[PDB]
Amino acid sequence: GAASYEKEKELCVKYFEQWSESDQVEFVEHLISQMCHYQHGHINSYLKPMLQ
Amino acid sequence: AASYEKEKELCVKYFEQWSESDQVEFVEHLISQMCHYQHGHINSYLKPMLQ
Repeated sequence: GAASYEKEKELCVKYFEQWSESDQVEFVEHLISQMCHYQHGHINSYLKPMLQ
Repeated sequence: AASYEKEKELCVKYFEQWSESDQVEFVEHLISQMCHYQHGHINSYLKPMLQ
């Protein structure tokens, strides 16, 4: 249901917003573990400016 | 969990069917909503995984 992806994404964001700071972290790291090298590159390049 | 574990599992399932670029846009969104401290954990997890 690819026309439903925006709505899926909004629900997941909603669920995520109700979790504790550490479940949130555990979740993002799990997602990261399932992604490929190129995905890892574009999140790193997004995270890096934001650490300062 | 268990509420988090029920919901995390649903989220993971939705995620696995998104395109590689919707996956990235999504994670990037999650991160934009996080602590400087959460960011430090993510960075620490991600940096060894690069090389």
